[PDB]
Amino acid sequence: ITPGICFSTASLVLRATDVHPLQRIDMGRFDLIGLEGRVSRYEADTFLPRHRLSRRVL
Amino acid sequence: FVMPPVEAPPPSLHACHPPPWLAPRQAAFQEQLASELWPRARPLHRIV
Amino acid sequence: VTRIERIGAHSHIRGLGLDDALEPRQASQGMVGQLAARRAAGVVLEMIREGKIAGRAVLIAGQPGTGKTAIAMGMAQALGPDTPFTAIAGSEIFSLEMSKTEALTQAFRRSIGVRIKEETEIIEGEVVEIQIDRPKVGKLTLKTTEMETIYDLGTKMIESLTDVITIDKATGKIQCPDGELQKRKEVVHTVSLHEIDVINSRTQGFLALFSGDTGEIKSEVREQINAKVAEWREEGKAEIIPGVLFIDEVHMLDIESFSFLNRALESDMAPVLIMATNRGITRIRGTSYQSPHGIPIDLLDRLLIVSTTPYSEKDTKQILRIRCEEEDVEMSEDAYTVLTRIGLETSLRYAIQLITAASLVCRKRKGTEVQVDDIKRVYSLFLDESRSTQYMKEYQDA
Amino acid sequence: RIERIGAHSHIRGLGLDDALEPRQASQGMVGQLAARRAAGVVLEMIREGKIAGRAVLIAGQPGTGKTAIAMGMAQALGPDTPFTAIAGSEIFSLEMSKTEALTQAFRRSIGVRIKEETEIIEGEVVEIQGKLTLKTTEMETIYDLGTKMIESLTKDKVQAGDVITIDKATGKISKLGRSFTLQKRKEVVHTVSLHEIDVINSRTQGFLALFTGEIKSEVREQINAKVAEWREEGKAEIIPGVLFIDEVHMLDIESFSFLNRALESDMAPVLIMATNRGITRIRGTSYQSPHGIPIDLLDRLLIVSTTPYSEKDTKQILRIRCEEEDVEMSEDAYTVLTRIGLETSLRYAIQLITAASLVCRKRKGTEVQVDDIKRVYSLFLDESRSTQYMKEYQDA
Amino acid sequence: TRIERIGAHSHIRGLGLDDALEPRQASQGMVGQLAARRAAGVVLEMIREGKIAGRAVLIAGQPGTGKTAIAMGMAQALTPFTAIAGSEIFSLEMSKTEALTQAFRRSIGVRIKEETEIIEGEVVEIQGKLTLKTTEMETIYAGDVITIDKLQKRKEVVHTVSLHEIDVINSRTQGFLALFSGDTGEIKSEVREQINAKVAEWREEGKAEIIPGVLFIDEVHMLDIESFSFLNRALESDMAPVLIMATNRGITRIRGTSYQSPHGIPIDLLDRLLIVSTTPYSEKDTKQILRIRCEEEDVEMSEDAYTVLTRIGLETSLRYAIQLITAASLVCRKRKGTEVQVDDIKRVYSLFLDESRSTQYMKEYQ
Amino acid sequence: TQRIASHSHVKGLGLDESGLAKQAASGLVGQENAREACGVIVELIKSKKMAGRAVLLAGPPGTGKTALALAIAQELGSKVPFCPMVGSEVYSTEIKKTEVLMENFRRAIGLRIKETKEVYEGEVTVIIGLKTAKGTKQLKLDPSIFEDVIYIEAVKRQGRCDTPKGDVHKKKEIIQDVTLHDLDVANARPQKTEITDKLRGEINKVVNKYIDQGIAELVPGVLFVDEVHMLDIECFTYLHRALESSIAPIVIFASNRGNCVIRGTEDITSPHGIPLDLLDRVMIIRTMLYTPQEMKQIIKIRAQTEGINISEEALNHLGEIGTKTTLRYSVQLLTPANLLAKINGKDSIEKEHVEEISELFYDAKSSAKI
Amino acid sequence: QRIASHSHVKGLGLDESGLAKQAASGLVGQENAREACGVIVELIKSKKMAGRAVLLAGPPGTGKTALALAIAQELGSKVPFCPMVGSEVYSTEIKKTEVLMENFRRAIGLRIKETKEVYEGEVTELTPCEISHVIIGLKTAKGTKQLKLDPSIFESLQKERVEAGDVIYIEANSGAVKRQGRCDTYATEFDLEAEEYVPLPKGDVHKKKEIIQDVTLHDLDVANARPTEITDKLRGEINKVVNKYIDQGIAELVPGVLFVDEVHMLDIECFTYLHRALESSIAPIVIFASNRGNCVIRGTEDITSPHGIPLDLLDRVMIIRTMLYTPQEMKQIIKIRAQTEGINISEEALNHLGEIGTKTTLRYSVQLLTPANLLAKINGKDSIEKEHVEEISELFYDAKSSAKI
Repeated sequence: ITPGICFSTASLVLRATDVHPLQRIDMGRFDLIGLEGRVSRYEADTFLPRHRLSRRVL
Repeated sequence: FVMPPVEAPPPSLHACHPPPWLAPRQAAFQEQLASELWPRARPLHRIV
Repeated sequence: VTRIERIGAHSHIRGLGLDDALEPRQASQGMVGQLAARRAAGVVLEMIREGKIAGRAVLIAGQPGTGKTAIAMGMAQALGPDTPFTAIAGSEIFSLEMSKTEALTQAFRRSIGVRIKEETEIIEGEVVEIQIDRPKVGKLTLKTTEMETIYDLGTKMIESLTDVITIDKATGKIQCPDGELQKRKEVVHTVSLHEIDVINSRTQGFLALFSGDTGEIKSEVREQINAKVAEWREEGKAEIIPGVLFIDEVHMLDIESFSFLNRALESDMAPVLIMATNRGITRIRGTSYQSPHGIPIDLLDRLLIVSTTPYSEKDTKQILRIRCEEEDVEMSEDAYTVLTRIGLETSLRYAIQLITAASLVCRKRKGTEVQVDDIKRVYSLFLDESRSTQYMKEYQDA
Repeated sequence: RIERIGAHSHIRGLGLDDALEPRQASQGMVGQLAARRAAGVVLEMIREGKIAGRAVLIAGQPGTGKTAIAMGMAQALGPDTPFTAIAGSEIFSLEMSKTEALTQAFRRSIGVRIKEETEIIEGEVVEIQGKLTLKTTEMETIYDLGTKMIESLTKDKVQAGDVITIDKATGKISKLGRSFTLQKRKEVVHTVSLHEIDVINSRTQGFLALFTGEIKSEVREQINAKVAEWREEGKAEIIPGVLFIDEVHMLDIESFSFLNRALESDMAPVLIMATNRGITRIRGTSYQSPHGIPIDLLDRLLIVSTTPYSEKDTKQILRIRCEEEDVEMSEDAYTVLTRIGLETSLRYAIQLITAASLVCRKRKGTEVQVDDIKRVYSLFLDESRSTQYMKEYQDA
Repeated sequence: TRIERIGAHSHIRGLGLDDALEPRQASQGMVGQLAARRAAGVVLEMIREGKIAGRAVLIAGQPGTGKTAIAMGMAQALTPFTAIAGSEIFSLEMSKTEALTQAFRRSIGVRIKEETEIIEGEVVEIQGKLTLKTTEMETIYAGDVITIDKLQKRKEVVHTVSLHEIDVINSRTQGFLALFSGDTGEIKSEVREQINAKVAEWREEGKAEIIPGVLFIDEVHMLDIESFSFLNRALESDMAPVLIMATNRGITRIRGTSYQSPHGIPIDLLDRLLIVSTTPYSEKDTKQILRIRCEEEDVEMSEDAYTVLTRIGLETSLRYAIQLITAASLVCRKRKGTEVQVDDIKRVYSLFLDESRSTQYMKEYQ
Repeated sequence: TQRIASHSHVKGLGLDESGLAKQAASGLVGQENAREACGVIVELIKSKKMAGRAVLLAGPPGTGKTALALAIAQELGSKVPFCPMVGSEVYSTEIKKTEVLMENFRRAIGLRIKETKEVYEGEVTVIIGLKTAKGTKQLKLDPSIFEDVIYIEAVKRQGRCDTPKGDVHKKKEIIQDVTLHDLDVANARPQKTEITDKLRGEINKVVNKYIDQGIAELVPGVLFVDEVHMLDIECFTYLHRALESSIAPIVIFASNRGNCVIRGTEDITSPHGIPLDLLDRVMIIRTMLYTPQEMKQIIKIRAQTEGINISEEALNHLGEIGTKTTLRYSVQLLTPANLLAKINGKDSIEKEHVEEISELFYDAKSSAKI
Repeated sequence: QRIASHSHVKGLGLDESGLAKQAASGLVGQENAREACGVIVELIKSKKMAGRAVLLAGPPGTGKTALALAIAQELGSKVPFCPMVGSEVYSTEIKKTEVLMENFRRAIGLRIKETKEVYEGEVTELTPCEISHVIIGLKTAKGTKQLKLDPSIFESLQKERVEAGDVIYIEANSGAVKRQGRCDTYATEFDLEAEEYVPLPKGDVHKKKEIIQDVTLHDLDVANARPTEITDKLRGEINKVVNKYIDQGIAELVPGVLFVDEVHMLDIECFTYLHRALESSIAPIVIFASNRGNCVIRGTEDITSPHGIPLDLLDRVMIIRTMLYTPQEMKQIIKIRAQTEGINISEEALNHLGEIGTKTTLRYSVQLLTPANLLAKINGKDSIEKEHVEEISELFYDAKSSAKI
């Protein structure tokens, strides 16, 4: 015997609370990585496209 | 030789139940189906 | 023929007899007796149905066997539909998996209810073997006894089709009166604060119908949920309804639940709860210090004690008459006198246990009236608590 | 096969005759007439296959051999019959309950013999790339293979010439095939233990039947119903087994009340209870009781007391320990060894014999010197000497 | 306004001693306690040398001598330090043996020198042939970043890793158990033998080295006998960090048993503790440490107020007199004055009270 | 024949049609007041109208209340469920203390369900043509089932070998009996603690929907509860709410000791280990005291039932040794005396055989004297 | 408005000079305790002192919970206030030390107002024509725009149903929340598409929204531990990243304030972790409350200590005395409930209710104030008379009359 119980009804107020536009995070903290010394290389790789895109616009 | 050991199952069995929706729902309603479609190849070949 | 809800011990009553001027009667809605308890129950019921204050404890107590649980049963029967009534005991919160504080705040979550008014559209009709396949909408014709409708189908509705098929606004579901299919519906639905469990973890149905969850996530369930249910408050949307909690066996409960009840009633979302107490002076558990009532002063100052009086000769025979009216087999007037003398000398539940056996002896007799010798033989064969005390002089084991 | 002989493995069986009379020099067990007489009665009652479920307790002084008689019953019990020795302290678990462990102890000692029929053909295999040819003593026959037999031969690294057995269920047997580098009925009666209740409840069978509360509700009932159905259709009978309970006086009264009603069922095997001391209070209550056991369990069981040892019986046990451990003794050391063993325990005398044999084989001599065993006895102390020589007040 | 600004007795930086290990009367640290700070300097030099193992030092005295300040001074003057309480090892998922073992093994540090060869950068190919979006070099043998381990660089990395390699060997992945406590009682042979063999091979190959740690266990007046039986082997083990026990109560009955012993310890741990007793503060020492603590939150006092504050702190507790200047600075700020008075500290003493004031006034018992 | 059954001498209660309790009837000879008390209880169970009543049994240890409950369970048969439980079974480590007494009232109540189902007996061909001895029919088959008869409810392979007659579609009426706790476990475990809103709310409503019309049939059960004098006071607290319910079936309690101390308070004494609030809510049944004539009669009936014919002198010895120390010792003297008679070759048992067996085995009072 | 048990608390009434008014925000009494709690709320608002402890010593039934609520209302919503019941510590699966430490982490919080631009999705710009380069337009009620997005966002796009008429919310960290069925999809007046029918999302493309948000560190620990914390690796990493966030100039730390009730009913191991963990330099301020007096500390069975607090815990804690009152102001306090209730009372019924309040306790009269107004509403009286209160004093009994009977 595989009997069937009818589905328990719910309301529309329940799930639509935990959510909204945005603004609830900070940064990716739990992401293991090394780059011991390459920090300045990623710094240079962030400073250079500023000047690159400014030369592309102007 | 598991032939005689496993006898008849208990005579009652139910299934799962998705609760109804009468409002706006297309988000999780379509990522829960995707997250159920992720384990269709992973429980394959279990030798049982 | 056979149903689940049978005639039990406290199931013979069908509500609580109250009036507009709060004047109790001698026999109203099954409950007979306890006038001051009737007035106190009417005052606390009108105070709960008013719904202004929140976080109040009203205790009732007295001698064991005066029909104190039946007063709360009549309050719960005459409470009304669409109102959550939670009846817990002093032993339900004791669990080796979850904590007693988590179980008590889960009962507090079960107490307060939310009434939500919505309007849906439900389409009904009979399906006549349609939708020629993929080369994939096809058609759909429904038939009624007034007018038929002929039209096409949709795209994503082909999965449910793989007999009246009632489909809501959502994906789908599973003689007939007629009308337009675009029936619009209002569904006043009652939620027993299940908004926490639906987002607290995934697969909310297996955690909502049966338990297995741990202690709920702190700093997410008490401030955020309260702020959001305040956001759904006073904007034309749903409004909360404080339910009725009924607690049993408080005088043998731990002191930690007492300390939690000392500060749980002072919160904002605190339902009006009532509790029962049977024994008198009983030492509290956890410590070796004796105290009256089984409850310390720090909680007795936060509640009100309503004492109950025992029954008399005139009320006991009225209870016997209304239980004979509830049952089928009648008795003889001398047997009513003997049963009244038994109910006066002994407890009332002992007479309830005797009258069912007397009705079964009358069914063995295949008659409609219990005689005197039948209930005399039932009283002779069946012993009592005060009767079997003198038979324990043999010193059989210790 | 290298297993050291323990303190209870020095005997082989129990002394039994046609009239069931206890002997003195029979199979290493000396004396103890009435307790071994009752042990022979209940051993014949077990081996007859008539009833099971009577609670027998063995009481007496500490050191009379209350444990070795259980090993003598278990060795003389016979092969293909389960024996399980459990103390009180094993079922004190924090993961499972006491009653569930006692039901495991009860259902473990019930063996089920199941008969099966197969066919096994033995002969020389010649493979032709394919088909096979069996060269046997009876006939030399070429067989044509189907579909699953060729697959079963190709999944394994099958070498031609070895013995390949073809069963009804097509199960290969590779026994002694790499040592150099119709047969109608083989009735196999296999013995299983009834630990398959969680196999009914749960789904896994590999990790489950080897090393877990298992749906008590209606799990044992269906197993007992199918056991009753097998008992009819004479396909499966049932033999009992012996469950020894060691030092039951250290057990709670709740397990006692559970055993008072779990013994009345038909699935209750024979159990032999051990109790050492006399007046001992029950752990859990405040009232005293004889044998550490309340009146309810005392009405259920029977008590057999052990007679203390005599002088000649002690000398014969020391002679058995002399002839068993390959220790050649002198004739002047038996009186001194009996004088030591009379004032102390017998196992301390066994340890004295063992240490004297160690010192004598360090000397590499054949005979045991009286001065040697005197020096070994003077090297160590006793329990009364541990009471006496600690009078210096070393601690608080 | 950063996270730690001021708390309990921790304002001094480092510990203050000399070349002859003699404390001064006006220097860094506290004022007084010559023998206690001298023995603390001796055992801290023993920690800095690291010759033997199994050094358990007990500190005792009257309540109010500041053992926590001495522990923080030895921590700042110190290498992995760890200060635990008496209830952190008392857990429910773990036992009283595994949690104390994990508290012991956490202070041990390992310095690892690892030299790797890394060829990193941006792609400029696909389909096999490797070049860059370079500044420097070419010669094959778009936009994504690929790093290949054996431009080309031999990088040397120093790692300071605790013994939580035992956490990562038993685990399957390194993401789950590296953020919380972990599992139940694991294979102790895997903890002892394989770890000791692989660290011995790392010592023989000269790749990594080990350093011990310090564990400060405060309030050891209450402790179950399971830990006292565990410390018989823990102090007599092959390797163990140094332990500093702090016991405040003199005679206290051990919970679970019924005995009368000093410091709540049995005879087995009695001869295993280097016991250092203290001395309560005098008039000049209390006045000088009040002069030190006036420089904490930049609070100046009048001349006639130090005598009143020391007179209150002598009869009552010292920490009450430390809190009096904080409770009076707000009243002085609301007064709009740059100097406190006698009436201010008398008003603060009338507002806030101590145990000696509340002892007499609780005679109601209603 | 399965000889192991302990209390065995029972055919029923032995109650006559006129209400009188016959003495020499149905094996259990004696205890007339208990049989006349349980004659009302079996009518209460059979009528299926009133439920939620407690029957407490009291007396000395060894009056046969377990045989009385077995007689009630054999009068009711296999139709009415019978759930035995002792007081030590409710205690566990991972299972909470208030879980077994909650699930006893669900495992006691049964429901008869009659369902009509189909079987497709197709042989060989996702489109699977089911070949029978009548014809071939194609069916649309689900993508879930990939790997003779099948299981069509909501896939057994093979079944034959020639390289199975019947129609393509069939029907059959399966009639089974399912308990409510099996329904609860199937709800909790798809293809343990039960949450209240499902166990009380939805399951009762769907069982009403099955009874709702013709289909099923509700049958109450009998819950036998032994070892109540050493049960925890929190279980008593839950039992007070259990008796104050209309959905609870009949529960028969059994008490053993005379007076005890309630586990949980450990200071107050109480008769039969039960507090006054629970002892007021039970029906007291008291057993009688044995006589040596009825003792010799029941020993003779047990011996004639099992396997043994005994002469008069050994029956007198059994009656004397049962009058002195223990009735169950006289029960246990039957089988070793038969074994001694089989060893010596005697077809019966004389006085010397039971004398030697009583010399070998000891008593409880005799062990207390030593 | 659903008024709770006590709603008199709206302030504490402290002036600039530092005096205590006689009647301010319904908190009549204890001017010495008023100044003593003004000092500690000034210590909280000064943001310089962390690691202190406050005990409120008094008889049972004075109303120190209202004083702590007045502290919380003077602080308001800036300072996080999380009260803890003493029965919230005795957990079954989580140890008590971790519960107290997580409460200490619930105390400490920060505030780092920031920004976040919204994108909101066009209707149909499924253009995978490069995968590195995806062109997605936007059709809002204000108008239409276009944007180029790197391949990812698109990898989140093919995971969900991207059809004709959908919503695409794109966050700053590639957080995509999508819907289906918008604008218009009523082509041939056909059946259900089974989607969400929403009207036009009025609003422009480029807003610049600014939100001040208070973030607790325990929510941060829960969000970072999952995809009992280690006190060598996890919380030190949290301390380092909060130090970096406040040195770069992003977040602003606020002090932590806790309030614990029934402190003496805790275990002694909770005490020896409590007065060890408040000795840290990062410890928040916790106002402790002792309910009853001289009893036995839990776990000792022989040690006698006042207020159920050991000698190591009773030290280094400020103590504020809260004594009893005078009866002649009790009828004032009832009046404070009357303006809270909204129904005016008479003059003689106030006298009888004050007599009942000075008979046994004030809380009995406060609880009997509600059925007096209830029977006044039932019988039809616009005010509470003396007959209703003299009847409800005899109908409902206290604990003293229950112990007398």
